[PDB]
Amino acid sequence: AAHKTLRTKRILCKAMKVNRPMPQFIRQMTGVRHIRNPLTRHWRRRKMNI
Amino acid sequence: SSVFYVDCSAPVADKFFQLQEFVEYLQSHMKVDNLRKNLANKVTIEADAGKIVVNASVKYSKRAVRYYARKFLAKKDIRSRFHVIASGKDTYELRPY
Amino acid sequence: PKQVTTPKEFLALAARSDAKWVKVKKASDDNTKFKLRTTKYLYTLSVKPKFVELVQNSIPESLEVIVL
RNA sequence: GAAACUCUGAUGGAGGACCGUACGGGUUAUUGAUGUGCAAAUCAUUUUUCUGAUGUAGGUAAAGGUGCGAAAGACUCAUCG
RNA sequence: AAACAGAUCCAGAGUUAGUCGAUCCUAAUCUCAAUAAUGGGAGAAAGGGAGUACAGUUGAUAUUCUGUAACUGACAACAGUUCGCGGCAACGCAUACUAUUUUUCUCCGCCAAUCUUAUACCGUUGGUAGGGAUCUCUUUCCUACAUGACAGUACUAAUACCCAGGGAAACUGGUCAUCAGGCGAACUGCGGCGUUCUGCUGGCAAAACAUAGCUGUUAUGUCAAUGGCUAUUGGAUUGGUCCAUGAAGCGAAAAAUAGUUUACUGGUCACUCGUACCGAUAACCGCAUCAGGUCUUCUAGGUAAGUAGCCUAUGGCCAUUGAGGCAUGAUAGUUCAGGGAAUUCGGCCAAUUAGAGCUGUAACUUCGGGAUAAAGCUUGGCUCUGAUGAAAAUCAGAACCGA
Repeated sequence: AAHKTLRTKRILCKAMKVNRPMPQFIRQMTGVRHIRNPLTRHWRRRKMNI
Repeated sequence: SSVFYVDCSAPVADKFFQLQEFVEYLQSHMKVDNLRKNLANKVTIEADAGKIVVNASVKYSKRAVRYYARKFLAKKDIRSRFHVIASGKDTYELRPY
Repeated sequence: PKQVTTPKEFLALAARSDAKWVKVKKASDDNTKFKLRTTKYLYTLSVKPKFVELVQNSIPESLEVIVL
C-alpha cells in the first residue's frame, strides 16, 4: 500500500471485517461457552502472510 | 518637510504624563545625525489648545517618533495601560485596552 | 485569459451567442475592466474613464451584467 | 641562439594521484565495553576507502554431486569438504 | 514503577480524479505458433508516455470535493470565410486525403570549465504596519513587504546557425581555455531564425495575508531603489576522455514520388482500478514497542575551505520509575612533583605533533617522485593606511594595547 491491486484489496477487506469479538447471542442460543473467533488477530503481533 | 502628531487626550486626564514633561523629554532625547541636544532648525516641539507638534525640516522618520513615545511609557510605569498605535497617516494615538 | 485592446473587437466577441456574462470591475489608476466570459476564454478589456460610459451602453442588452 | 631549439612567468586542468566529509562502502587496533548482551556477531574510541576494477535499487538469468566463485573449500534464506 | 494516557481494549466512522499513477509501448528475459510461414502474447506503479493550476473546506479525503481559471482527446452536425500569395535570400503567411519509400523528433555515457533565469540566503539605500526590550545605553530588535498553471507582443541584448552586400599578410577577429577564416574573415543590415533575458500587461485582487474598529462585514496597507566575489536547480556555450563510443518500441510530424482532391476557423462526452496512515524515531525485516539492518526526496543563520565539529530561530520534543546516600569497586573521563620505556613477549596504550602565511627542503630515483621530507619562524585585540576589481570582497603594510 498504497498502489494495492483490487484482489489484494479484497483480501485486506475480508481480513478486517472478520476481525472482531464473537457475538453474545450464540452463547445464549447454544449454551456452549469458551468459543473464540479463530480469525481474530492483531496487526503488530501476527502477520497475515497474504 | 514633514510634520507628525501623537494624540494624548486619553493619557493626560487618566494618569500622570503632562505635556510639559513629555515635550521636555523629547527635547533632550530625540536626536539628528546620531547626536542628542542638537536641534537648531532640525525639529521644533510644541502644544496648543485642550497632541504634540513635531515639525521636521530635515529628513526624519515617523518611526523615530514611535520609538521615543514608547520609551516614555515604560519610564512612567504606564505600560500595560496605554500603547502607541496609528490613527492615520502622519498621526499616532495612545489608546487604552 | 486573453486581453483585447480595441473596444470595437470586444463588441464582436460579445454578440457570438457563446457569452454568459460580462463583469464590470473598478481598477488601479481609476480604470475599469470589462471581463467578457466565453466558454473557452475570459476576454478582458482595460479602458480609461473617458470612454467608460459609452461602452456599457454598447454592450448587448440580452447579456447579463454583474457589477462589483 | 648562426642554427637545431631551450631558459623565465602565466594559461590550462590530465591522473584506476593525494588529504577529507556521510544514516556511503569496508572492519585494523584497544585482543576496551558487553559476554544472565540492546544484539543467536552489538556498542564506544581508533582505523581504511571515498569518480572509481565504485556503491546501490528494482526487474531478470544460472539449482544440489549441480550453480556461482579477483579461489577463503568461500557462498547458495541464522544450515555447506 | 504509576496511569484518568496510549500504535492497547470496545463501538462506530473514513480513502471522491478525462489531466497524479495503473491501463498503452517495448528492454534484459520468458513462452506458444507457423514453415502456404517472416509472427502473436507476456515482461517496468523509478525507462518511454497527450493533458491542471491556484484559493477554500473536514473530526479523518484532496493536484481527486466546492469556487474560479485553463488544457487534451474522441464523436457529431452547423454557421461564416476560402478556392495561393509575399521576401534578392535566410524565411514569412489561411489550407486536404490514401499509399509507398526516406528522414527527423521521442533519443540517450562519464568528467571538467565559463555565462545566466528561478528559488533560498547575505547585502548596501530608505519606509510603514504591529509586537518584544529599557536602572543606564540602543532614531534599536523581531515578524511582514507576496502573485499560480495558462495566454499575449513590445523594443531593449545576448549567444548559436544561416542569408544579402563586403573581398582580407603591415594577417585580422575571438575565448576563462582550445581557436576561426578565399569551401569566404573583419564589418554593415532598424537581415532571417531558434533558445534564453529585461520591461509591460491579461490571470489579478474579487482571492490571500497583516494591522484598526464594529456585529458577519467596513476601512486603510502589502511601497521605492539595486548589488551579490554565496549556494542549489533549470538552461546555454564549449572542451576533454575510451583496445569503454554509452537502449528499444509504440506513437507523432515532415518530405519526395504517384493518384484522388476544395479547405479552414468557430456543441456533447470522457469508462475501468489505486488514493486513509507509518516509511523505522514503537507502525517494515530481526519471536518483542530489539542501541541491529533496509531505497529516496525538500534542506535556514553564525563560526570555517566546508553537506566537518560547535551554537541558535522555524518545526518537533522532556522518548527516560521515583525518594535518599556517596566509603569501596567496575566503567567512561580531566590532572599528576622528579625521572622518561627502567614496565612489557612488544612504546600495547596514551601523550607530543597539527590549520594557515612566509622561509627552507637531504640521500636515493624507473627523473614522474621522495615532499606536508626534515628544520625554523609568524598568528590576538583595537585605531588606521594603501593596492586590485563594478563590486558592499580579499591582500598587503604600520601604529598602539596587556598575564
